[PDB]
Amino acid sequence: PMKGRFPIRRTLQYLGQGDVVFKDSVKVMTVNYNTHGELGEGARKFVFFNIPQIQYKNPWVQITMFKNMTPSPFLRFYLDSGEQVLVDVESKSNKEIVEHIRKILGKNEETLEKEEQEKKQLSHPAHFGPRKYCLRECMCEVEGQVPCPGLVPLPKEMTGKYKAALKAT
Amino acid sequence: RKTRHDPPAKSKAGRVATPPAVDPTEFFVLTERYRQYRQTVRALRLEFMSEVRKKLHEARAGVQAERKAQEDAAEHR
Amino acid sequence: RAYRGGHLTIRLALGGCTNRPFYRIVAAHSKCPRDGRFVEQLGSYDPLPNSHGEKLVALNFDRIRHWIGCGAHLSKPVEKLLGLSGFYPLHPMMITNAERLRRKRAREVLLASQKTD
Amino acid sequence: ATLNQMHRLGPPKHPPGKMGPTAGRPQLKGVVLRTFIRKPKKPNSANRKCCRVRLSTGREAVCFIPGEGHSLQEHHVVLVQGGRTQDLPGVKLTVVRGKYDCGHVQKKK
Amino acid sequence: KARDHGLLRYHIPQVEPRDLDFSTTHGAVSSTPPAPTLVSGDPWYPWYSWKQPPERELSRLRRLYQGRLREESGPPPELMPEV
Amino acid sequence: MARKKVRPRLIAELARRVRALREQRERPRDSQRYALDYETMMRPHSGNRLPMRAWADVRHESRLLQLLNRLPLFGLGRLVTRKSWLWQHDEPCYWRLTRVRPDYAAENLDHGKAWGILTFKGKTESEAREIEQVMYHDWRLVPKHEEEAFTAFTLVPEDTPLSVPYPPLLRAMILAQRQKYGDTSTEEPMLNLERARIDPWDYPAKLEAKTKT
Amino acid sequence: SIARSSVHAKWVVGKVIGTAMQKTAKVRVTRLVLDPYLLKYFNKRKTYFAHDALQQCTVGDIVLLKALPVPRTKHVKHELAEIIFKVGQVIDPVTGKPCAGTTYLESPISPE
RNA sequence: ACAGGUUUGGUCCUGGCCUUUCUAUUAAUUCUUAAUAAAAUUACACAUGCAAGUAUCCGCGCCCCGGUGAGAAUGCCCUCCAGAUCUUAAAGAUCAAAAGGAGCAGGUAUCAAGCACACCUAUAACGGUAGCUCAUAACGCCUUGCUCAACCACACCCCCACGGGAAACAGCAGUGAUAAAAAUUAAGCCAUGAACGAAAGUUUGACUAAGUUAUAUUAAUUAGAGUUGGUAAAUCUCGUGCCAGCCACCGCGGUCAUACGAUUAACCCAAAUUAAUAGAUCCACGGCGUAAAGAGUGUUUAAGAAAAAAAAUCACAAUA
Ligand code: FES
Ligand SMILES: [K+]
Ligand SMILES: [K+]
Ligand SMILES: [Mg+2]
Ligand SMILES: [Mg+2]
Ligand SMILES: [Mg+2]
Ligand SMILES: [Mg+2]
Ligand SMILES: [Mg+2]
Ligand SMILES: [Mg+2]
Ligand SMILES: [Mg+2]
Ligand SMILES: [Mg+2]
Ligand SMILES: [Mg+2]
Ligand SMILES: [Mg+2]
Ligand SMILES: [Mg+2]
Ligand SMILES: [Mg+2]
Ligand SMILES: [Mg+2]
Ligand SMILES: [Mg+2]
Ligand SMILES: [Mg+2]
Ligand SMILES: [Mg+2]
Ligand SMILES: [Mg+2]
Ligand SMILES: [Mg+2]
Ligand SMILES: [Mg+2]
Ligand SMILES: [Mg+2]
Ligand SMILES: [Mg+2]
Ligand SMILES: [Mg+2]
Ligand SMILES: [Mg+2]
Ligand SMILES: [Mg+2]
Ligand SMILES: [Mg+2]
Ligand SMILES: [Mg+2]
Ligand SMILES: [Mg+2]
Ligand SMILES: [Mg+2]
Ligand SMILES: [Mg+2]
Ligand SMILES: [Mg+2]
Ligand SMILES: [Mg+2]
Ligand SMILES: [Mg+2]
Ligand SMILES: [Mg+2]
Ligand SMILES: [Mg+2]
Ligand SMILES: [Mg+2]
Ligand SMILES: [Mg+2]
Ligand SMILES: [Mg+2]
Ligand SMILES: [Mg+2]
Ligand SMILES: [Mg+2]
Ligand SMILES: [Mg+2]
Ligand SMILES: [Mg+2]
Repeated sequence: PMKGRFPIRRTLQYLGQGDVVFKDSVKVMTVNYNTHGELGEGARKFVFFNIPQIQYKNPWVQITMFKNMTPSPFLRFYLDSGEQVLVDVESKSNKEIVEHIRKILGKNEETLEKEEQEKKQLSHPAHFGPRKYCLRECMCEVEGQVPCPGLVPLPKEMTGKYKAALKAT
Repeated sequence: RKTRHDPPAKSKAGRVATPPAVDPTEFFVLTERYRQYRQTVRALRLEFMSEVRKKLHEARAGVQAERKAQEDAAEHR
Repeated sequence: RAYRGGHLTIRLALGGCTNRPFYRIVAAHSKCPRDGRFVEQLGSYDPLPNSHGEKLVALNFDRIRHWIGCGAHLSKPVEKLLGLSGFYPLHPMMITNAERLRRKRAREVLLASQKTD
Repeated sequence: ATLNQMHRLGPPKHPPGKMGPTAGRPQLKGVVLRTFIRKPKKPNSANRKCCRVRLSTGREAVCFIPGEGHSLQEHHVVLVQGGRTQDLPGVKLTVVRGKYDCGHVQKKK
Repeated sequence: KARDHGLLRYHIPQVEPRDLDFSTTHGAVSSTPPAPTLVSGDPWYPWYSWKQPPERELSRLRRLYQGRLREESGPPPELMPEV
Repeated sequence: MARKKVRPRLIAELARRVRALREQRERPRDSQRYALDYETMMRPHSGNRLPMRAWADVRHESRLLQLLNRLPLFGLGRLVTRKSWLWQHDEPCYWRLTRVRPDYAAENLDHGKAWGILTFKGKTESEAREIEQVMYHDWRLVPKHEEEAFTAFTLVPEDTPLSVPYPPLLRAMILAQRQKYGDTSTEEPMLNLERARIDPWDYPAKLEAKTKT
Repeated sequence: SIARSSVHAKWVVGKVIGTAMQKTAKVRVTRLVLDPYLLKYFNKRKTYFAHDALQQCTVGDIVLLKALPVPRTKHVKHELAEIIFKVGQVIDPVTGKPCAGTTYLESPISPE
């Protein structure tokens, strides 16, 4: 990317390096911030940098912006059970907000690692089929077994043409 | 394969079936084996059925399930 | 595909090229084609012996009993295959074919000896 | 073209190719209607042996006979390709020699 | 072929051991106690062997399948000779 | 699934109503549906040919209604047996008729649907079930003086084993699991062959389905 | 305890467009969608119908919507929950004091 | 793209076309054998044979498999899921209609307005409100099966099929017509799959094993085709004389042609070679004084930016 103030933030790696996964009960995140004043530096930089990362890992979570409606910037979270979480940021920096959010509603490290561990067993190595879903496509791709007749022609004694000839004779 | 509405063939319209011959000694022994074979498999089938109920019940309202539910609720508060 | 009815069945799905059969132990709806969509693939069955003279069979025992527990029918060859492994008792037709082979072989031995003398 | 304008218009997509004189078919079969001679544009001057045939789609187009010498007459069946002759404007088909009623060029004897 | 005979050098990544715990105590690898029907030599199930049916049942089957009846056979041979 | 260009098809619903109305109005009667020619062994209505295993019984026996019409109240409370059970089962099997309604289409009144009480191998059920396989040419009627002879039954206890050994491979996993978890008992596992009782194939199935219980 | 809904959105926040119809407010929900080519997020606007029993909707408000367990028609599938920000009358959720943009209408450090 | 040929007397710049790479079909020339994969003109009309039976009568099954891409911007993903079926300890599972939506989804705005497309009360009437979709593309038009363990749709036609036209191979093989498109009117249920029977078992043009064809890949038994001015590997001797003819782009031939035709020699692929048509790929995160490009001007709506600092002007020919 050439255009833009920070073209690095518009690449796949930057969108993928942000690790903030909301719980299944989080649906709506509302962020209010001011475009003037030194107190809103943490909020504006959070919107300019971290929000694309948060949305990328949470495609089903609505994110809405509101500018210059409340003198004190804040974040509001709406849960599935109607619970409302209010986060107040007036001097916290860009990094502080992400760490604060990751603890109140983010998922634990043990939960994330065990989630993908259970996903691995879906692609069981012992299955056969297409390359997109299974490793091997046929039993002939296993050393020791009888190879595919296309590569190495089979012996005449096993060919069905020879088997039928002797039966009819 | 044929469909419901198509007419049947003409040559094979007179015959119905021709059952094969029955060996008296062999058939009775085979019938006895099937009766015991079906009974044994049925007990195994019901045994597996109860196993599924046990596994499903533990996943829904198992002791560990209550522990997990209370832990997240306690952490959230 | 939306079918009128049908029953869940564990069967063998053919594969491989000509003169080289290869069956996959799969569980699919009875009304779907042999190589059609399936729920879960259980194992595999190599019909041809390898250099060691072994016919490899793969079974997903914990998953196999799960589908049988929920009411899955079994075809003729899978029952014989399971009977050989010992998960199920020997099929009655497996034993009868064995007995027929002995009697035919006994007749063959007697027939050859009678002509010899 | 700023970011907003590029987003609105979407990525540029190559348009599909326009069908040629043969309507996308590699070869066509036609019936000879008239045989005449067409002359090229300068600085190339000659007497090019052309023909006017009606294709299987019903349209009537001008075609060209490659090689030296031909025995094509009216109401003959020939096969036409999709090649083009640079010297002759308008002509965009060539008869493939050796099929149906047109044979290969005859060696001098 | 040369790399398989060691005549040519090629990269050999370090590989971790296949199993985490090396225990032979489990019954999959250790010998299980013999079945009561295994030591005795009796077949695993009573119906595996051949039993002579009662003559009354044979008469009933002949009446039911009269006309299309086939020749009966006795007990199968215990061991099959080689041609 | 749906789209914004859905067209309100009406002929398909119109055909469904008429087709459903037609079959109800033109419902075939039991007499004409089961009328059979005794020479070609071909059903004129359905166009079906009976299997050769049933040719002998048709010409050498009569169905239920043929032996039931010549009775005062169509044999209410009578005992009806069937040739199929008699040939294969030494124990008496019979039906105690509760109600029967023949169809008036038949000129000879040889068709109809009947109910009864089931008595299989001396076991009597406490509910009435519709009689299955009425049209079969194998039914017989017991006499009044022989009613008590067949009614009397000698109860013989079952000698089948109540437990059988597990299959060999499946038996090993049972031992392996308890040994792994600490249960070191060497008692041989057994399979409870008590809940897997199988009725004989000749036992008639319930024609009526089962509602939610 | 079966009071679920078939829609993919349970709770949404949108801006009120108009209150022309009777006891129903048309709101505009905004969500961020990633453009596959530019890898940038742009707002996507969708219109939702919310049932207001008390007729408390004014054009320009921000309203939280709750999924309706049973649709009342082919379009109204959401019910109003609360008025997050009344137009022109905005109270700061932190200090609980009226405010007009950046300047506080009432000083929070003056209890009396 | 590692780029190359081509504007001009000539250089630089901008900007098209074409070459070089890979896959498929047909045709030309040529062709020895074996194996595997695949088999494709046509939703046009079809002779004949076959493709659903099983079973002690009841019953169950009978485009399920298979076939096709006509139709529809259809759809993909996803939420919910009645109902049918299987199993049984009546609560588990397989398939999933209808309905619904976070997002994604061909071309065209010279298709810009559609014209009832909304909602409330209670009723499931009546009455009341005057709204709804749309320049982030409504409403139209044109083209089209697909995002592939597979999915969606059609089953002679009148979107449907009471009815009517009318008398059906888009099941295998085969035939007519048509098209540049050319498999056997064959064998068996031995395996597997499906239907039925308690069961031995039966049926099965699905399939299995074969027949046919350089369509692709491999091995070997097999040798011809194209090209030789430049981009781009490679030639001489004759004939012809802007003539007959050649070229993918630039061009050649006007009595001394390495470009036409033939010959000698050479180059490059090889049981294939070359040509023709489609497809992969390819435009702008680049530009707007002179090149295609800042619209004659200002304000405002939709929308979007603010983030550090700082900013109400003014002798003079505005205008009416
Ligand atoms: S691909 Fe495995 S036998 Fe051919
Ligand atoms: K160029
Ligand atoms: K078969
Ligand atoms: Mg194959
Ligand atoms: Mg050319
Ligand atoms: Mg040129
Ligand atoms: Mg020819
Ligand atoms: Mg029938
Ligand atoms: Mg110039
Ligand atoms: Mg020049
Ligand atoms: Mg050809
Ligand atoms: Mg061949
Ligand atoms: Mg029966
Ligand atoms: Mg298909
Ligand atoms: Mg087509
Ligand atoms: Mg079409
Ligand atoms: Mg259309
Ligand atoms: Mg559905
Ligand atoms: Mg349900
Ligand atoms: Mg249910
Ligand atoms: Mg139709
Ligand atoms: Mg048909
Ligand atoms: Mg047709
Ligand atoms: Mg055909
Ligand atoms: Mg023909
Ligand atoms: Mg072809
Ligand atoms: Mg031909
Ligand atoms: Mg022939
Ligand atoms: Mg046949
Ligand atoms: Mg046979
Ligand atoms: Mg069979
Ligand atoms: Mg069965
Ligand atoms: Mg073949
Ligand atoms: Mg040559
Ligand atoms: Mg040439
Ligand atoms: Mg000369
Ligand atoms: Mg050249
Ligand atoms: Mg030459
Ligand atoms: Mg200009
Ligand atoms: Mg300019
Ligand atoms: Mg301008
Ligand atoms: Mg302007
Ligand atoms: Mg504004
Ligand atoms: Mg004036």
